[PDB]
Amino acid sequence: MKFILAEKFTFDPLSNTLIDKEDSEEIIRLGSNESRILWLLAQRPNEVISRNDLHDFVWREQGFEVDDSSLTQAISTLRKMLKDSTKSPQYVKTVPKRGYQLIARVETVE
DNA sequence: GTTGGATTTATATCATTTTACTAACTGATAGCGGAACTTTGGGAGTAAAAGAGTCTCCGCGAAAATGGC
Repeated sequence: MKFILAEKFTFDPLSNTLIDKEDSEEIIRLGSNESRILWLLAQRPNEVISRNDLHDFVWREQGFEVDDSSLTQAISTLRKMLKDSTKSPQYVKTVPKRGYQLIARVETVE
């Protein structure tokens, strides 16, 4: 289960690797939390997801107990690693009081 | 012993909801003023001659302060 995002990135959650079409050799390392965040965004391409849903699905599976702002820190790190401008979002959008959005094109190879 | 990622605090910027202050419409209602009309209010007048008041009541006594001589 590997994804293509916005016709530019290749995302591997089983290996938590991010690959660029511009930089195929360069594979960037994303933490578990960011990988699970993007994985749920891909599992629901462009339908609005809820902050409780993300905190649950990410940290209820591993039994971790963290505060709500940890989700905000995870999204901030994902934004800095995706080189996505928060002012003009192209990959991840913040829908206030509803959660987040994956506006980029998502394709499922296999 | 350690150290670095992450899992929280720290500070700032952005978005959403509400407040503060506009205007326009709607609908009425009261108040004031004028014109007309009906009612009220004051005044003048009456040409046989007619030419002196009541007024019932009037079942009180003892003492003192007043004129009048």
